[PDB]
Amino acid sequence: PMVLLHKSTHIFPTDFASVSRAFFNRYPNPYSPHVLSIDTISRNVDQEGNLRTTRLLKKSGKTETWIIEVSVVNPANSTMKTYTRNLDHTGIMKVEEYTTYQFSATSSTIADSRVKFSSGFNMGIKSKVEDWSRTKFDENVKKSRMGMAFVIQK
Amino acid sequence: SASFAPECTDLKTKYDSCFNEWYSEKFLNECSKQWYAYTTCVNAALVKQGIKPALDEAREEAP
Repeated sequence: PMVLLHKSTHIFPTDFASVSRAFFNRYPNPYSPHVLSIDTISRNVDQEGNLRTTRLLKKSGKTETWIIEVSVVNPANSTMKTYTRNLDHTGIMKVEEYTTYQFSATSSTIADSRVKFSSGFNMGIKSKVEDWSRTKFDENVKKSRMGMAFVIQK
Repeated sequence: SASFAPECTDLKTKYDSCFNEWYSEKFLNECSKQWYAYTTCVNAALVKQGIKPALDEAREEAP
């Protein structure tokens, strides 16, 4: 269904270790009052030496929504990739966020984020408008044909 | 940081602190005991919340 993608870049003036640990310890903070809980579903060191983690968040808004967060930390390359998406209300809207953190020229951690918003109601509106147009078409065709018969009658 | 099940929150903190040490110092699986405690609590809570409503609804009979 309807898909939209936006991209942004932010540079943290800190080491990759500090930024990564902070990502894993983000809540609670005064700038994110909507997060209600975080839970670590899985965490291991993969065959390539990269830390794979899957965490589970819950959030409020204007009413509560579950969110999955997948993350890979390559310590050899000092890189990190994060992805997040809601698990419920997926038929209404799906918000996916993909961010890459990399580390020395500026001695900073660059985070390139890209969010994909995909709403599925674009077809749910079309289906109801389709039934509506079918009904209106039947009614109008019947009325027009009956008027034509009436005027043949004269 | 809370947990979706409050009874697990303290075990979650006990895993999170150990994993923070492990990550900050060693990695940049020694916390397996607190990990077992936390994952057991979380598995029990997931079982409860996600499964039991169906069973308690299906338990509706002359006992």
